[PDB]
Amino acid sequence: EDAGLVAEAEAVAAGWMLDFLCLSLCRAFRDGRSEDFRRTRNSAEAIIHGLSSLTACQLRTIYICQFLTRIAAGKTLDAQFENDERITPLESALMIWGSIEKEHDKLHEEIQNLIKIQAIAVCMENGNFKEAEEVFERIFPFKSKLLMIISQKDTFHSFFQHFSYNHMMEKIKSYVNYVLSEKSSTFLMKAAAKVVESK
Amino acid sequence: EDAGLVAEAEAVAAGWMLDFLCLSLCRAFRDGRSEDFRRTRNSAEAIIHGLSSLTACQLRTIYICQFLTRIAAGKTLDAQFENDERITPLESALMIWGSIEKEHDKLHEEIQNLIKIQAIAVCMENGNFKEAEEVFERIFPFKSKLLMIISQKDTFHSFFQHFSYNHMMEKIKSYVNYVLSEKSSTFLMKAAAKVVESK
Ligand SMILES: O=S1(=O)CCCN1Cc1cccc(F)c1
Ligand SMILES: O=S1(=O)CCCN1Cc1cccc(F)c1
Repeated sequence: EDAGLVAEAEAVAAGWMLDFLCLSLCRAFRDGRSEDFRRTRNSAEAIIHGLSSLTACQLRTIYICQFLTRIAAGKTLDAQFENDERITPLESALMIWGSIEKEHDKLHEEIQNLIKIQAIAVCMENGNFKEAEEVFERIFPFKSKLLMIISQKDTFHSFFQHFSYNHMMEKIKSYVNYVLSEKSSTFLMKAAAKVVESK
Repeated sequence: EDAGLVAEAEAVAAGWMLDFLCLSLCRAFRDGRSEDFRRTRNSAEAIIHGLSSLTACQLRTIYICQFLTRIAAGKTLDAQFENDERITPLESALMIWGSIEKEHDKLHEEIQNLIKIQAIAVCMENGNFKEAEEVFERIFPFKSKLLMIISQKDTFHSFFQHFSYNHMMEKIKSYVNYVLSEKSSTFLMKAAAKVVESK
């Protein structure tokens, strides 16, 4: 048995599992299946540990997984993340979004700006207004207006209703649909669908 | 898009990933690649969470993974396991070994008896003789002899040298070779090897 060739076959299969789990993560995020998203996320994270060298395409795939993971935890309150990252899940999603090797088109700016406002608004929704001000300081006349809204706990201001959570999710979901179409034809899902269609 | 058929394709692919990760877990255990075993174990555990209904063959596969996992942690000292299971990894491997749907042949008895003695000997090797006596009580003139050996801290007694750790590992490795031959032809590894052979 050639250990080198076995390790190569295992790397090929890890690459296939990564695409399959990204495809599944995208669908669960689109569908709102939280528990399924959490399980697929755990599987993708474990499979990714089995890879030590990634191609440009594989790096793009893992960063999309990390990005959707932070967006899904935007409203969740976990100190462990605040202990290590020292920022909020949505601020962490913003850092990933701005460094993915992808086109900075109109949809990229829309998603970026919605995450920027929602990183502040989710803290206000949770009643943590000191945190909302800290998030504002780390990200940013516009600044004066936005700071007055936070100071006045004006959570339901028309600005927040235009730059809403639902609007952020809809725009991110539209981007996820493009990822889903690109990967819908990857090896593992395509072979899995052919078995189900044969039955 | 039919959600039911997509979920079925995902179940088919989870089944393939399970066989692939079992195959990889078996090879890492056989080869002594500890870090690779730990990563494959984490991947198999995550993939298994994505399955809610398992066939008789799939249950056999997950129990082989659990069995090898306990054997690998036989000498490791972790209270969390002792907190939940309240037993030692090797006693836990013994419970799994005796309930896998498999033939109770000569090799099954050999492995069982080697695990039984090694669950005691690994505690003596770690200097925990009170624990070795507690393990002995939970598992078991033979008992009087074995208890005298533990009481006298006679770790290197000829009985322990015949029922050694190395002998336990060699017998378990021979069983793992049979598992490896049965699964060496599963879909994911077979398709992965064909890609590497083509290059
Ligand atoms: O980025 S992380 O903080 C590293 C620990 C898991 N986090 C999210 C994640 C989800 C899915 C795949 C992945 F590589 C990473
Ligand atoms: O049996 S456990 O205590 C459940 C938590 C993980 N443990 C070992 C394991 C390894 C690999 C696959 C599996 F299903 C289980």
